[PDB]
Amino acid sequence: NLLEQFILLAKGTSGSALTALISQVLEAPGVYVFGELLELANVQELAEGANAAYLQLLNLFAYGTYPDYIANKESLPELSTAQQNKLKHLTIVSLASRMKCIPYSVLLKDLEMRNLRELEDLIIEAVYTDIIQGKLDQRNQLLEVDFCIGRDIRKKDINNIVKTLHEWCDGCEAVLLGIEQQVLRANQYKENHNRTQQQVEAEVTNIKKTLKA
Amino acid sequence: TILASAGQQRSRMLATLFKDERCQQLAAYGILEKMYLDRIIRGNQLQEFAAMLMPHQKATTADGSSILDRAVIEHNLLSASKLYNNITFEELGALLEIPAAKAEKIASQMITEGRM
Amino acid sequence: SVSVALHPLVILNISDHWIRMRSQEGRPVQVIGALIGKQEGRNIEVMNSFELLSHTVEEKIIIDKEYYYTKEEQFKQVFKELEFLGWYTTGGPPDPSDIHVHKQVCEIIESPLFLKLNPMTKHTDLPVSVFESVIDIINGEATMLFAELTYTLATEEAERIGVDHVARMTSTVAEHLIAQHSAIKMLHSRVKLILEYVKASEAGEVPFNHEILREAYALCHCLPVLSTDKFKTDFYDQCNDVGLMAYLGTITKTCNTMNQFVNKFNVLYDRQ
Amino acid sequence: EGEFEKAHTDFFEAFKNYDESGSPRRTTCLKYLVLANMLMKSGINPFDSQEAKPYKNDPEILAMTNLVSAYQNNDITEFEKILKTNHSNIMDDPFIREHIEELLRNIRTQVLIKLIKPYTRIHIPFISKELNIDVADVESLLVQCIL
Amino acid sequence: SIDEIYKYDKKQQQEILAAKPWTKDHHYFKYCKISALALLKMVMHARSGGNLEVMGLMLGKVDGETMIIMDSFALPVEGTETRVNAQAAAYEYMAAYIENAKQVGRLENAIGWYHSHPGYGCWLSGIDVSTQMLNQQFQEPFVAVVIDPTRTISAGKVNLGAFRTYPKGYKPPDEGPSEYQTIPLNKIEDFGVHCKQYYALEVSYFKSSLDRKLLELLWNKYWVNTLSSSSLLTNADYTTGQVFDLSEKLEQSEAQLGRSEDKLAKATRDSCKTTIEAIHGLMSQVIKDKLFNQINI
Ligand SMILES: [Zn+2]
Repeated sequence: NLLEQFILLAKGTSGSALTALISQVLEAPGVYVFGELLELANVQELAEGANAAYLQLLNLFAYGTYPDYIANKESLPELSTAQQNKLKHLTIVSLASRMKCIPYSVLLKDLEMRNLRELEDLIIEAVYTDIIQGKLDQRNQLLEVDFCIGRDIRKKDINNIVKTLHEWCDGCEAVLLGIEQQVLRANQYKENHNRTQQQVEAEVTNIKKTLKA
Repeated sequence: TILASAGQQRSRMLATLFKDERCQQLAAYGILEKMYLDRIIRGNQLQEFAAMLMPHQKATTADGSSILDRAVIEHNLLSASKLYNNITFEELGALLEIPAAKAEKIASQMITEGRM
Repeated sequence: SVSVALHPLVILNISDHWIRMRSQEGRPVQVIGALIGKQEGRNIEVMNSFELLSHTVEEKIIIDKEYYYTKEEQFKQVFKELEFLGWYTTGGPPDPSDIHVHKQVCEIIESPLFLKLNPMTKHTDLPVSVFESVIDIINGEATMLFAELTYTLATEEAERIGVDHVARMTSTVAEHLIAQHSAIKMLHSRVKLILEYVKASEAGEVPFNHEILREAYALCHCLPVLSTDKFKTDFYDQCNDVGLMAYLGTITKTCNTMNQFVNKFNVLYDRQ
Repeated sequence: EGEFEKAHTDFFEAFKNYDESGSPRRTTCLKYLVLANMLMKSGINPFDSQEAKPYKNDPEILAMTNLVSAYQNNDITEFEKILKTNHSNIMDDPFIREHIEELLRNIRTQVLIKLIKPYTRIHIPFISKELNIDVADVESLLVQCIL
Repeated sequence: SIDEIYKYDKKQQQEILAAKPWTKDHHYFKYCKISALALLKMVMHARSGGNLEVMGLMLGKVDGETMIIMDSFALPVEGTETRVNAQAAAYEYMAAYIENAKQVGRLENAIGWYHSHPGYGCWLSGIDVSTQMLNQQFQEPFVAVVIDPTRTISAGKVNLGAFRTYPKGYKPPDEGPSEYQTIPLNKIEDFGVHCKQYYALEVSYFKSSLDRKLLELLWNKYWVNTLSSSSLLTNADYTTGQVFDLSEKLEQSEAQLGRSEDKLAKATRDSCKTTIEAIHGLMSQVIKDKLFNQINI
């Protein structure tokens, strides 16, 4: 409910106050999705002006990952304490979206960490926020993800949703057709076998009858 | 409730306090939330809770071994069993803030009887 | 707070109770019962239920405590690990009569569940609702309110088979494949609706809702389901075990046919 | 000869029969009554079950009374400490020569059985530290237990 | 008019009980109608009983030649299938429960008894036959219900049977269809001796109008449990006992071949049923794999 509270608080604010509200939104805990804030006209109006840095920061927090704050570090404003942790959590979510068994090396590289203890503590505190759910295997150095939240989307990604839902629908339809075909074939086999058995019995009975001569 | 002995009886009281909201403005809510939900209590939170405690509540049977300090360790070890599939001694000790030999001993004690 | 795993036997018990009480009086009445189950930490599982006797004096209804104690003593003999959890009733939204009865129930158990079943509903979903009591201080007195909980239907092969047999009411492979043809037909008719909504939002037919289009993205990302390397060794272990069992079954049937043919042959072509 | 089950059973009877008649043998009888109840690893603490209450504790022999307690608690440290401190007074006796090795081998067995409960792969030098024995002794004890 | 059966008419029941049609014809009762709640409760109790035999009593009435059953309550007794008239061991419970039920609108009288046969089919053994004779002598009308929970799970179909015995000294005429059932070796004798002394009723199930609505609304979250459940891992221990019994049956089959009527065909019939159940357990998993693990990019 936090994001709609901030949006209502930002109905008319613009300029410096809007940038301050953007920073407070990025720092506020529990807000891991910023898509309704981005749809606001005044928020998108920051491109024309000297505040395009905050719009870039919001875009990075909505669709980007932590390594992207490795090449735009100079242009972007300074990042706070909790903001970096939130970006790292969103990077973990982005990694878990693709693969369900994230190796430790990948997390260490993209999250820019040096120790295993620090990485495991970050993953544990990300789990405690209920953005991802999973278990840590240390003998094999894997993070096994059972559930993760859906991050923000652009207008050019919905086509992918349609593409991957069409495959599922077609697979279900093809499974149903195969099931019906198997049922039909089995019924035909049973009927043919009992017709053949009854015909053999009828032939034997006829032979027995004509044998009485 | 937090200082009480382990069991289901204390668990019911923990759930009752958690359902209350007036408890959100208390200084010990940050530890009740982790105690009821089976989370890991770090060192600093326990230090703050002990600092805010009263001297008579800080029982310390036998050689120090403060009872609260042992219960928090046994709760952290139990809570780490849901996040990890298998944990090394050198990093189970660094997670509970104890030497590795102590971590192995506590894990064996809890695994033996019935607690893990 | 807690997680509730309901059982369909409880719902059948409530429905039978209400139908029995209505058929014996010619007018619908409100019924009261009690729920028994198992709780493990923060996971409450309602398993069975029984009836309770209530006396309505003036305008307040009370629950007879001695009758409930008798019923508890009776049922502890049969089910030993099952314990009291809460009560159930029939009606619409929670009412002051319900919140008054909940106090008497709470006098027995610290945290009793409340279940409400609407026998005359108008929506397309199950009318069962679960509540838990939350107390609060306001305006200088303590008021007890109801907080809704989300429940899930529990899993058991015997219970599922019984429920399916009761719901349906009328080759052995053409009768097993139909039980799996009526569950895929329900998943397909939902995935198709979600796809239609996504396409409608794309082309533009309904207001752009971000939450739905994010949950749909997560649902799409959830596939494939557990394609790890260890899975396609247990799956193939099971497949090969069943294949070997089938191989031995065919060998046995062929031996039976062998014996039948040999017996039929050593009658005609016998010269000894 | 060492086989004394016949006297082991008769110890309980002689505790009362010769209590007021076998005065010269009373000093040695009270020490030996503990052994008979001690060999079956059962019988709680014979310190106060029967009519031996007037005797209870004796000032010169106190660790002898706590020997059965240490055996019941299966604490090797108490047993070894009692043996080293009170030597020549608990061990002095003859009949204890034939039974001291039997006694201080059924504590190590229970300690080792409890020790291996949570493990799936254990180190022999690690077992050699809990039990105050060398590696060559713990390996033989493991062989005898496994057999 | 579906709920019309739920109405209890005390006067009509008293008249029917007083008349006693069934004492003139031993083949009177032919139909057995069971409510949905009764069947669910019986299956749940039998499953919760584990591998032991659990027993209980069931309430209802009679209508014409049909035996109507509406509810069942479990009994706190153990050791059935070995003691004759086991229910008497909790006879006081019978008084305590029923007298309670009459206070909450449950007016129907005791009509029958049921027990479970975990993993060895539904029929009546010698002890069960004797108990049914006693019940029919002292508690007429009555009916015996036998349930198989393990086979209900394994075969995917409810395995239930309602039987009534013949009075002592009566000779049953013909009636030898003998629909095949797989009986373990250790209990194959009891089936043979006591096979003509009881006859099975025709079992049908009924549900009220509210039960139908709740059950059609329930099939919106309950379709998940169908294609998210594994049958191979559930009854994995059943098709090892079955294979042991089949291998022991083949011993007698081969011993007869070296020389109790054509045991090879019966052994083949058992092997075919076990293998068919095993293959049914794998077809569902293949379907689940085709639906869920094949939608990658
Ligand atoms: Zn039986």
